[PDB]
Formats: sequence, C-alpha cells, structure tokens
Amino acid sequence: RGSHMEDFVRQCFNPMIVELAEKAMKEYGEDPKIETNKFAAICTHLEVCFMYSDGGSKHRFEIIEGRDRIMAWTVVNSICNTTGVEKPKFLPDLYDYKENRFIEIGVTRREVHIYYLEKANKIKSEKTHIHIFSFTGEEMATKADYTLDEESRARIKTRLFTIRQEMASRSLWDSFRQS
DNA sequence: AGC
Ligand SMILES: [Mn+2]
Repeated sequence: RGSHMEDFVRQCFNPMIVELAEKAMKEYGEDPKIETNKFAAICTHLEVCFMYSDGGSKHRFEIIEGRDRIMAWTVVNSICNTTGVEKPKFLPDLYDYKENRFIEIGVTRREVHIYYLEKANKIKSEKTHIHIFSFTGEEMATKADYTLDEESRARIKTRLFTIRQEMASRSLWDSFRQS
C-alpha cells in the first residue's frame, strides 16, 4: 500500500542500510510497506551505529548491530568468553575494545533522558554503556562518558537533524514524531 | 526499534 514514507526512506539512506532494515523487520515478521515509521526508525538506528563505529580508531569497535541474530549472539559470546565481561541480557549495538564494554545506542524524538531511563531499566546490565542521541542535537551517555571525540558525535547530530528536516519538508515528521 |  503505497506510502510516501517508504519511498522517502529509500532516498535518505543508502541501499546497504535499507536492506539491513528490511531484513531486520522481516526476521521478526513486520512489513516495511505497512509499518513505515518503524522502517524509518530502524534505518536511522542502523546509520548512527555505523557512523559511531567509524568515529574510533581502526580496531576499536566490534559491530554487533546489523548482523543476523544468531551470529550477533555468537560474536557476543566470543567477546564475553575472551574478555570476561558479563553477558548482556539484550543484544547491544557495539563492543568497545578500548574501554572494554558493550554499547547500546539509541535515537529518540523525546527528551534524551526519558529514553535513557527507559533503556537503563530495560537492561539489567550494570556494565553495558548507554549513549542516546536526539533529533534536536542533544545526547546523553552513561557516567557522562561520550566515548568518541566531539567531532564524531557532532556529525552524527548534524545528520540526525538533516533527516528531521527532510521528513518535515515532506510532512512526514509529524506522523514520525507521533508514532 | 522506540513512541
Ligand atoms: Mn539498541
């Protein structure tokens, strides 16, 4: 059922991200043509994770996000069994080899701390790091430790505001912000 | 995934 949002997603994000988002949705059996705001949110989340992992040095991060679920857990078990970090309850997005911790990255259309507290209580993990970005240029991270240098986080924030403008320009921001 |  032809939606403006679905075709917007396909210009905004590169094909590699679109294909991972589609696979993620149908691995858990949802339809990107129908659940189009969730389509847009998953592509957004994917892109931020990849931008984030590009912010470090060459070998800094293990990318968990974007793998099929069974392989992602395999890699997580490899990380826990070779480093001794406690196995997380939910699939994190990255592993930081420099700081020795998993990272859960989130993107929100609300005040970053509302979403942070939600992610904090969901993860019983005392140790996995949380880093939240908003669509208005705010961020929030565990212990005020933002992992990356300012430039790498700044370009993530710029991209998120561009996505917001592109949606608003198409009168999709309101549906998206209210979903 | 994030409202
Ligand atoms: Mn996440």
